[PDB]
Amino acid sequence: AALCLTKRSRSRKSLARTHGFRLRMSTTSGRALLKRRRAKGRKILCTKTNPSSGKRA
Amino acid sequence: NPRNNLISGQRRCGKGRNARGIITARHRGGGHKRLYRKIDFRRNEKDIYGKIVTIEYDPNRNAYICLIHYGDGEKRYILHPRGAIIGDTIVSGTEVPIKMGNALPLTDMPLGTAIHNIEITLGRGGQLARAAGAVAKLIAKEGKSATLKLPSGEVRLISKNCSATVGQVGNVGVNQKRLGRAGSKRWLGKRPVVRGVVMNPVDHPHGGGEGRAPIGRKSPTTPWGYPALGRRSRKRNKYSDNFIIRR
Amino acid sequence: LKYPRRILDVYQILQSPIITEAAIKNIADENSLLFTVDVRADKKMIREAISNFFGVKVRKVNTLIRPDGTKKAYIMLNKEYNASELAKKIGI
RNA sequence: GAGUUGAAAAUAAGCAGAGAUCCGGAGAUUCCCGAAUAGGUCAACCUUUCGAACUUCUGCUGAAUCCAUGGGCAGGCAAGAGACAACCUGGCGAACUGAAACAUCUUAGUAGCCAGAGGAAAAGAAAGCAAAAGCGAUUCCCGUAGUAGCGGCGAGCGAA
RNA sequence: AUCCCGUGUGAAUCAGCAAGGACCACCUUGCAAGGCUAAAUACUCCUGGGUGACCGAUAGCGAAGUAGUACCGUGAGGGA
RNA sequence: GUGAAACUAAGUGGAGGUCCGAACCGACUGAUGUUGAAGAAUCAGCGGAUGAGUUGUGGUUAGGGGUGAAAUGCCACUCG
RNA sequence: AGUAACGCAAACAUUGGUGAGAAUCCAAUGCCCCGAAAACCUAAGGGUUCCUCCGCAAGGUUCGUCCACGGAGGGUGAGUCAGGGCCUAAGAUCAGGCCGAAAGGCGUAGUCGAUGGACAACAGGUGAAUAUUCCUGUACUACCCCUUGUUGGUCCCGAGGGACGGAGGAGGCUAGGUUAGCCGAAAGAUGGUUAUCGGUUCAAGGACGCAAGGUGACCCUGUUUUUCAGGGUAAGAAGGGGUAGAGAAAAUGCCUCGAGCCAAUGUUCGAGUACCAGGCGCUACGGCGCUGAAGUAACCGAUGCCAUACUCCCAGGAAAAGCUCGAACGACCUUCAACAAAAGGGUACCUGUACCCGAAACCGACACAGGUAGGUAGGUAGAGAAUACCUAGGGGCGCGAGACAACUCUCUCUAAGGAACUCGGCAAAAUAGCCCCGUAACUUCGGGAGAAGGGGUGCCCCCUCACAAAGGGGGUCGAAGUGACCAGGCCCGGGCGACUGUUUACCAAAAACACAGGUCUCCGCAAAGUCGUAAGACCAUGUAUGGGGGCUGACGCCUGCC
Repeated sequence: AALCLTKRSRSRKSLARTHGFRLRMSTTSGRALLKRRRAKGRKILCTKTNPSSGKRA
Repeated sequence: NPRNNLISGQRRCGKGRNARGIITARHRGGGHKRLYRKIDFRRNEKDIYGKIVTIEYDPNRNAYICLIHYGDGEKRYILHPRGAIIGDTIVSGTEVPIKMGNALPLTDMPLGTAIHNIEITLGRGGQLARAAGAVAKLIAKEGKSATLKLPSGEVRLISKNCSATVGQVGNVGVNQKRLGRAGSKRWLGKRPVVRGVVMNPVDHPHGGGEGRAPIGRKSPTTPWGYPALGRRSRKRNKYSDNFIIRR
Repeated sequence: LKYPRRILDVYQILQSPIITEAAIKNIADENSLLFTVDVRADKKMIREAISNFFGVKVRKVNTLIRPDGTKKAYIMLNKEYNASELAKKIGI
């Protein structure tokens, strides 16, 4: 059997369909969350992925 | 001949139960895909003959269905009655004589006849008495109504200009086809139902304590509080078309 | 009208050659040479910007992204043109 | 008016006593995402008939229906969308608490949520107060006053 | 009582109607069922000046360096 | 074997919520381990293993709720 | 307190090398471990951990010259592989439309959305890090140009097709394996011996074609109907083709022609002036350079292909585009414009590509005795993917060395007895594979059942031989013959639950839940019931032989009184 571990190896595409910027901007509630993120000063207001490339580092 | 291009394809997915996603028609899920059969309830081609070539098993029904051709180039499915000889010819119409398998409006026929597929008003597809042996009889007619004894022990005066497929609908032997494999209930997309005594008081009103709990309430109730014996769930003023309940 | 996929300031579509030893291996062994281009570039826009500014028929344009962000382009010229005689003129 | 190419030294080349660097006013550019707006999108990408999409305005043609309406086509520096800490207005709107419990009441029309809008908003020019004497739109402060009251006439609430 | 709404009934124009704390009579006051208006007024994400019986790196903004940063959480968010 | 039935040797067939047993799924007993190698495991056996199966990927129901072959179980090591 | 521990009990040891310093880094030789992996590749995730050089401040449960660590530089090459430029499922967003304090809820067209459908590349070499991507060979897609014809063509529309289940076993073969033949080498200090050791490889694709495989319709004759021998039919296959109705295609009805058809496999080209054992010449001793033999046959035999092939069953098995065919109606362009081909050339869209991926790099805070979809499945013994030992390939588990106290833990044996221990045979011990004999009470006649119980088993001879398994008789050893691993303990009663299953992730797997079956009761479709202020949705694209809800729980006898 497995352990009581919660996060696993789910694709970042499906994590970006739920917690990404689009479903965060498709509601009044989620854009109010982005009022609180931009009002606080977070450098990364979402946790996303990209349809083209991985990372520029 | 399977894949008739009349099986009509796309459906709502299986034996669904989701309105907004909440369980609202309980104990559903499982089984095959069960692709439906778009059959011809309201026969829109009157006074043209049509043979019977195939008795196909509809998984959506309790009975069978049958593939009927025409003299013109078409294919339909209809509910075949008891006594569907292979190759026999059925024909809808207004003055077509009475045969086990054809359709006609409810006026041009005698009284005291076995009919399965009747209409409750004009224009609809087909409503009443279309199960695997559901047979409706006719008591005598009236000016614009017709007292019809449908297979519940229930009579109903109805609009006389309604289509009706005369015949006793077949596959009666599902009264005795036992489900004795005991997991064949799950093959029909029917999950097991839990019982009200063995639940908790947050779930069912008969959530008990120690032991096999007696029913406790003054009446055996549903899981939403209404009494589940004798309490007729019917609006007091809808139609007043039924003569006597007779039940 | 013949539109490209994106209008991308064609006199800046190439940035710099690559002067590693493996690039000279690609010159002497492949008749190819190495350029660094921006990410917004094509196998149709770079390939046109070689047959015009240089004057050489280019055979293929094998591109790749590099994880520091910028894009790397192996351009292979035709058999008729040596990459060594056309790379010493630039300074390789 | 004398040195400069940010922090930030060094190096390579410049720019400058026909006035550089810098400061100030007005302009220009502003890739991509984001109202994001050609269409899709898993934001900063893809596909592209390279497009202010949609609503509103203007103009032509003008369905079922004669006039209409809907639609389509076109024009337009083109009006709106989005953002905004707190105050303000409008709507939904509690509960812990106090009453030594608690339901009327209080906390409280407060918090919170949504919408809108300006540097203020709301209100505002008497079908008003007052009392036989008189005042002259609204708002705010001191006061009357913790008064008259209201209230399981409890806890409290409290004007004019 | 005054003021505003839900259902239903449903007036009068100045010789009138409404208010003056149920209501009636007299007097007094005003003219609803149409709109618009600056000022005094409340506040700080700020800006420009002047101050401080305010702090001095466990304080003062969470933050005197990468500060809402490293780090934690799937996320809301928490947070040096 | 009788004019047909009722029924039976013998092959052929491969049904099963069949049996033994691997992967796989699950956790019955015992020992160990309890500042553990591990916030639930190791070792020795154990139950199912063609099904009311198991699992990947993309989804769905969201807290006066969901879901539950029903234990107050589970809903991100948190659930009257 | 300088105490426990240093993360399995696969195991290391020595000689050299590097250095200031070596159990730990490197090299060699033995030894040992996994080997349905502790091997290789890819999905996810991670994000630079990959490679050269330099360093040993911190990290590595020790050290360190080493490193998944620090610094500098480099590395991921696609028309064919995987996604997008194509299509849709679940689902989401939903123009208008209905509803609703707001936010928004319902819902149609439409658009997204792979885990699916459609579409074109394989072999050898290169290489500190890349290979279906770079080089060379042969290919294949999608458009343009070059030659013949056509005046209409494209899209929308009409249709076929795409297009689909589970189980079962039998064929025909390939992939692999073993043996033999062939080729090269070999004296491996031992009694004998060459009986020994290594190769015996080749893909995609282009052409030709299929039987002793399946399918091809009916009847008789011979045989076990069957493989085949023989006659007749004018439809009886894959397939085409005419018509008839409002009928272009299609569909339906009628008529006619066709004895063959289908697909893995196969021969040749690709394909040898490749690959390859070996020897030949120098070592920075890490490898390069020249030349090169045979490259066949048979037995097994796949879990891979034929193959969505047949047979059986109910629980009845996605959609759309690509593709093919086609009239009217509708939008646009028209002659060197459009369409269909035949050879030959030209052209080749974005992203992913490193590395780990049965893990030190992912998820468990750890370089954590745990978890993670999928693919390849060698030899011997075995029915086998278990097991035991091994080839390939990869490791020796990141603290060691002494000693051989008590005591804990993981194992082995134990005189005599055999449960006397104990809450309780808990745990251990014992049985164990294949064949033959034999098997009771009871029963729902299905079972119990592998009941129980007993015997043989290794290896050499012979003969009978279905002439492969196998049988009998004989001899031979050992105390012991499925001699290791592996591999049922059973019976007699009773209580409960009929049963297989499900249940408290992390103290309860049960007698609890469910179940097939029974009964009551509600429901006539604008149904009942459920969620939502509402619109509406499930019910249900179903219709009382159906859909809720209550209780009981197969089956057999019944279920009394109020």
